[PDB]
Amino acid sequence: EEFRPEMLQGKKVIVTGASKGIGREMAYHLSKMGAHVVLTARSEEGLQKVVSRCLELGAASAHYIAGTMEDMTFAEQFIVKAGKLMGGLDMLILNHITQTSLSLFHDDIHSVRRVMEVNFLSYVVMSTAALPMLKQSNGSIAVISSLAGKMTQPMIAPYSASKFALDGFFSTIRTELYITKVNVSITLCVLGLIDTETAMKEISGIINAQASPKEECALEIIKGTALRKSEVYYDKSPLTPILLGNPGRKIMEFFSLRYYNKDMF
Amino acid sequence: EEFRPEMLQGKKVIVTGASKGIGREMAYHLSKMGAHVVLTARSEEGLQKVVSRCLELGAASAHYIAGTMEDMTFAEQFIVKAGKLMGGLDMLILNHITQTSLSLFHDDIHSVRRVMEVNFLSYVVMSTAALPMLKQSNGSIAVISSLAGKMTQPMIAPYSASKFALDGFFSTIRTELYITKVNVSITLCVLGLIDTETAMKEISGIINAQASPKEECALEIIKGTALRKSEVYYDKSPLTPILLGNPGRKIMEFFSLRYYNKDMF
Ligand SMILES: NC(=O)C1=CN([C@@H]2O[C@H](COP(=O)(O)OP(=O)(O)OC[C@H]3O[C@@H](n4cnc5c(N)ncnc54)[C@H](OP(=O)(O)O)[C@@H]3O)[C@@H](O)[C@H]2O)C=CC1
Ligand SMILES: NC(=O)C1=CN([C@@H]2O[C@H](COP(=O)(O)OP(=O)(O)OC[C@H]3O[C@@H](n4cnc5c(N)ncnc54)[C@H](OP(=O)(O)O)[C@@H]3O)[C@@H](O)[C@H]2O)C=CC1
Ligand SMILES: O=S1(=O)N=C(NC2CCCCC2)O[C@H]2CCCC[C@H]21
Ligand SMILES: O=S1(=O)N=C(NC2CCCCC2)O[C@H]2CCCC[C@H]21
Repeated sequence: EEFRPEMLQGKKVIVTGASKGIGREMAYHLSKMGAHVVLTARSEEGLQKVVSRCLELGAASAHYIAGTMEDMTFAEQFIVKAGKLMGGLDMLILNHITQTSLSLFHDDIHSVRRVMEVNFLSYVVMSTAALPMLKQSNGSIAVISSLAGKMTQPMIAPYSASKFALDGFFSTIRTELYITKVNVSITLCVLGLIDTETAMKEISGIINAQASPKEECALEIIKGTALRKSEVYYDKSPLTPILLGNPGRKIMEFFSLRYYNKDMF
Repeated sequence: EEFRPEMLQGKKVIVTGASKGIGREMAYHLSKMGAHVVLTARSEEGLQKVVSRCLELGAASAHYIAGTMEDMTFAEQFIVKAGKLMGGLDMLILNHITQTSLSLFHDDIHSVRRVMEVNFLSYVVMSTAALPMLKQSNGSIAVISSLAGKMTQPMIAPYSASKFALDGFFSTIRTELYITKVNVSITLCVLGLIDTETAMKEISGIINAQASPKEECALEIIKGTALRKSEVYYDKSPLTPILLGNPGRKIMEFFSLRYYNKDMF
């Protein structure tokens, strides 16, 4: 019940949004653990540098495939190719997001649509394409989310919408896999403010809050996903998982199954 | 304050998904109250029947515009036309959903995108198009959701993702409207199982649960929206709003505003 880095030695892992931030940090940890990694982002040069560092850090293998997660064809084909490169898949880390800026929502449809497409729809595309490989290996999916995917805050209406959608979709999948006795685990990672350049830049002169270090955040995601935890909370305050954990919802979800015809599962 | 039907006499109301189920019942209740209504759904014939009955029931005026909410152009233009018809807008009822059957997740991306566009994107398009008129009248928006938009249960992963996304988006809009002193209210109506023809048919052989009556459901939505409540819970069990209400998220959302720069609003 306690994490050991050997749990990832020789494992076949995908990390999306791996050129910088938490994604790049996750690729490094996995590499030090001796895992096989396939990395993605739009930046070829950014991916080349991470792959090269991963190989130095002890990765069993490291490859990159560049493209945009706004294209559902690329998202799906990326899974198929990553799977063929490693000869299977043990863990899928859905980490990427499209660019978001803090602003009161005002006449901004186009941004809600592109945000929903990248932040949510490509996550559905990739988890669907990856599932047969994860079923064979009794794999895991880490779904990266935020406090804004469990509560609301001003200035992030499109982003919050997409992260709430991930919770609604992925918690239904987790339960469906559990009740059908499919040994594939789903870890929703609820992250507080992290000290990546993107998050720090985006809140500059808008929000004044303490950030958590990106390195430790990355390790916690990997550990919680390896341990098959339903949810991982990572924030400075110890109150965050207590206040966002929603025990009422958990009680309702437990009793919910009693109403279904057992034959469906 | 208590709701009095006299509050809605002469008011200008839009109802979507008004050809059947709770939408139809809401059109009837508003008609009885003496409101002006503009109804929409795909069925021209279905809407013609509801409109005639609305007129017989005492509506100040009753009109319909048929079309599909998969088309964002129709969603927006409908709001503009409805506005022209009544000479303004006081209340916007966002009630439509796509056809939803219960199955363990197995849809392709085209099917999930369609659910996200109809159940979610069209609500964002319409609430955005209606905002100048609602700002002029100090109007209201009712966003129809379900228990599956506050917790998860098997066999409705896309539907649940779409309803969670509505909580995420609209709760952010509500807080933004509040902090900028805009007197436009937003009511998220979290509904339990309702005895509609569609819901009863879809659960046949799958779920055995107590349904609540459609005409009381309809009235409860109207009452809570007119009263400008942030959320309305409508279900047989009194444990439902207690267990789904999430006091912890409310505590966090309250404390969250203190991190922000006042000058941004
Ligand atoms: N940082 C924080 O404070 C917090 C972060 N999170 C979550 O952590 C995750 C990662 O966060 P973070 O590291 O800060 O963000 P970063 O901006 O640091 O990195 C995001 C990654 O996504 C990639 N990316 C951007 N646009 C696209 C696109 N269209 N297609 C494909 N890849 C894309 C970027 O690479 P490239 O530009 O080359 O494509 C980059 O590698 C997200 O899911 C976020 O919601 C949650 C809470 C707080
Ligand atoms: N009934 C229940 O148990 C529950 C219902 N709810 C919520 O209540 C609302 C309505 O419920 P209910 O009355 O049972 O459902 P119904 O199927 O009874 O009616 C839904 C309405 O949506 C219309 N519609 C369907 N597809 C489209 C489309 N593509 N574009 C435009 N309109 C469309 C339908 O008419 P047409 O075919 O003519 O277009 C119809 O008028 C939904 O938002 C649902 O989530 C929440 C919890 C439980
Ligand atoms: O911890 S969060 O809920 N998620 C995030 N997510 C970021 C949003 C901007 C781009 C990087 C990710 O940031 C925090 C600060 C802005 C408001 C929400 C909080
Ligand atoms: O009350 S709900 O959470 N929402 C709904 N929404 C309906 C889903 C089927 C078509 C009409 C709306 O139905 C209930 C029964 C099936 C599972 C979910 C619950």
